Amino acid sequence: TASWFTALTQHGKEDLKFPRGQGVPINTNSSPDDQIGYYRRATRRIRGGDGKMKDLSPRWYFYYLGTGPEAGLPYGANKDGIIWVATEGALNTPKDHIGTRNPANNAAIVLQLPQGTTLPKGFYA
Ligand SMILES: O=c1ccn([C@@H]2O[C@H](COP(=O)(O)O)[C@@H](O)[C@H]2O)c(=O)[nH]1
Repeated sequence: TASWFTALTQHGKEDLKFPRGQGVPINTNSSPDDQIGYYRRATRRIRGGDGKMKDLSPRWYFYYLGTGPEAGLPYGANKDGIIWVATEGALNTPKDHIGTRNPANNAAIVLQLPQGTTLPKGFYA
């Protein structure tokens, strides 16, 4: 199981965060009640060439509230690597009817944000 969407990549040194009311990827199969979730940070490192580990740019993946690797965390719960996003008017209920993605059945939806959304500096898709 995986995120329904492709990642955001962090080039700066701050964690992801969105203005209140923006941040949820567009998904034409979801309703206005579903527009709420969290982004989870994913780290990666490689043997850097000098024999030492090299940290790569963190990526951040979105999961609907109540799904994914932190399916049990309630909205706004404070956990390192977890940041919360919601469209105004989204219901605060688990989205188990959307679930997570099986890569052996569906590729990721290309991540895109609703118009007028400001990504923090150093974050790109
Ligand atoms: O936190 C993560 C890491 C990978 N993925 C995606 O899951 C898929 C499989 O990743 P994996 O081979 O590293 O398990 C691939 O499409 C990744 O981009 C997530 O959805 N969330």
